[PDB]
Amino acid sequence: VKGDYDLQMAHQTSCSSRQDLVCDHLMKQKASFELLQLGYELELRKHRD
Amino acid sequence: IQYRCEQLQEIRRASQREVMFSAVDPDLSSSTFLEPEVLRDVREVCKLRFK
Repeated sequence: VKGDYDLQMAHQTSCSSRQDLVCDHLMKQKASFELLQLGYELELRKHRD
Repeated sequence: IQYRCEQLQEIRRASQREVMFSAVDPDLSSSTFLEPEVLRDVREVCKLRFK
C-alpha cells in the first residue's frame, strides 16, 4: 500500500504541475483579451465627445 | 475642430509602419537588444493582470 501510495502521490504531483501550467497559459490569454476589451471600451467614449 | 484634427493626425503619424519586433531567439541571451517601449508596456500590463 505504501508503495502504491507513493506511486500515486508521485503521479498527482506530476499532474498538479501540469495543471498549473495549463492554468497559467489560460490566464495569460485572458489577461491579453481583457486588455483588448478595455481598449474597445475606452475607444467609444472619445467618439461620444 | 482644428485642435481635434491635429490630435488625430498626430496619432496617424505615430501609427505609420512603426515598432521593429525582433524575434527574440530565446537562446540568444546576451544581446542587450533594447525591447521596444510598446512591447515592454504591453507585456508589463499583461503580466500585471496575470499576477
